[PDB]
Amino acid sequence: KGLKNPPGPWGWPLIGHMLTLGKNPHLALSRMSQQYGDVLQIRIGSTPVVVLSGLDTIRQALVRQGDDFKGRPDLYTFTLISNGQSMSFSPDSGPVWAARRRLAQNGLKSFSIASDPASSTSCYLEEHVSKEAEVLISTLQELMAGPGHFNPYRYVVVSVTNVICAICFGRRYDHNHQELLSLVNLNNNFGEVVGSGNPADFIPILRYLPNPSLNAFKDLNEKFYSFMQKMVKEHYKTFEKGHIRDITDSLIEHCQEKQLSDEKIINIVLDLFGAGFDTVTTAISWSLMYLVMNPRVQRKIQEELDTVIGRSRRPRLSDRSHLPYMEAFILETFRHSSFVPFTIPHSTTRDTSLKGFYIPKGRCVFVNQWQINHDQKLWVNPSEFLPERFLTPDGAIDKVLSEKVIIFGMGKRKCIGETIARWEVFLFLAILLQRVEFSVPLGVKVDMTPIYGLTMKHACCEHFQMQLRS
Ligand code: HEM
Ligand SMILES: CC(C)=CCC/C(C)=C/COc1c2ccoc2cc2oc(=O)ccc12
Repeated sequence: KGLKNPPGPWGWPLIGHMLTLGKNPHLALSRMSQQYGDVLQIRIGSTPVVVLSGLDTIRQALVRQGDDFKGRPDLYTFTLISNGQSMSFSPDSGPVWAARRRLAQNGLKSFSIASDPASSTSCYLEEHVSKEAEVLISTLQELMAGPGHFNPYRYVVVSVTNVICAICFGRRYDHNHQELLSLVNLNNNFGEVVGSGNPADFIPILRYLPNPSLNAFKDLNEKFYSFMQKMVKEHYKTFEKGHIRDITDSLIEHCQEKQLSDEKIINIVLDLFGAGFDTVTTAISWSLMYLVMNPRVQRKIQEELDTVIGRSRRPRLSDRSHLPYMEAFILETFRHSSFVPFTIPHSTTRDTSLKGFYIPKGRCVFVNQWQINHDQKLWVNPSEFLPERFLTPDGAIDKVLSEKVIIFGMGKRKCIGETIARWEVFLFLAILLQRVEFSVPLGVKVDMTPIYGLTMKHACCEHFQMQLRS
């Protein structure tokens, strides 16, 4: 009716609610939204923060009022990413950002969904995922002959990285390549530092005290930026104007057809490479954890594969639409884990209101996806892993209910690799489960508790076993 300020609990005058958030902000703020509602206010240090919950309220802000909520706060941790010029994390939300986003979407679309000039049956993504799925199966058979057990993340992260690495740099790597493992599987705390609520972003003194976490984050980005440099120079040395091989070339080509510094056009590939390998690897890793902890669910997926395709040919993307129980499992992996509990923090571009509450310009905003995916109002038993909740009586996907699983964001800042992620996750699982069975013996600890971060990881598990099927 009128205009109010967003409600919220009392906080300490110097540190605010930093202690209320604790180690699991997504859980603390979910309980908090049950009491104060979909639009609430807190403080981290002296910085106010508005936290958005509820499915309709978040759609109202990110979509219907999207231009008001399309900004990024000028946090310190973001200034360390891509030399302070990250497309996704810098405070630039004007036309320069929109142009870079438009370069990334077309680069992805051109080298993921487009038809491969070599094969006629499949596209780029399906070709790459098929190759790595085979190498992944062979690599796991070797481990079953030796130690008899393995850590799936150790080898999934390479297979997933080779896919995005072929789309970006036209290269793949061996599962024991020392350079790669040092890059994608050596002290990778990117998600832990960038996760919404990092005290270093709101308590300035923590940035200058002995901080091993922040030191690892600085080294990690310097290492990734050097890798970008190496791959761009190697591409320039062998660049052919009429033969665009990957996304790096389509960006070099755009630097010649030349607002956008050379650096801001090139480092876009790094945002795609870093996001492509980290989030899909975590998604496939979480999927494997659920398959092992819910053998009932693993066999029902295999039964559908045998019925709809059989073991006479490998699965294909065209079969995704006809495997509803596979989609129900992927949707419930996203929903139950919500391994992306918050979007990247947002920021208001101008004074605005939301559900009658005033939010001034420059206000930092958290978007709680975990709250949606676990809302008691929307789901029956939110804490249980039940893929059947997305299935109709006739065995089809309930389109209305699947669209209430929020993990890719909304509006102007939504994920640009959503389709790639959904096709890549589907194919890897379809090819593997058709041929192998994953399991873990009784009596071994398997900690399913998520570890907070931008992308929530699980405790590593060395007790995975894989067996061929009958
Ligand atoms: C299961 C896999 C993935 C999930 C759950 C996921 C989720 C998200 C989320 C929550 C956001 C932020 C939304 C917001 O800030 O409002 C985002 C943004 C983004 N995603 Fe994804 N993502 C996934 C995979 C990928 C892949 C495969 C790519 C590229 C190949 C990618 C590229 C990006 C980029 C570049 C952004 C930044 C958008 C911007 O800053 O404007 N992501 N993603
Ligand atoms: C997960 C959600 C919701 C959104 C992510 C979107 C983007 C753009 C992530 C950028 O990802 C990375 C970058 C970017 C420059 O440098 C990087 C270095 C990295 O190193 C790592 O270990 C893991 C990732 C990583």
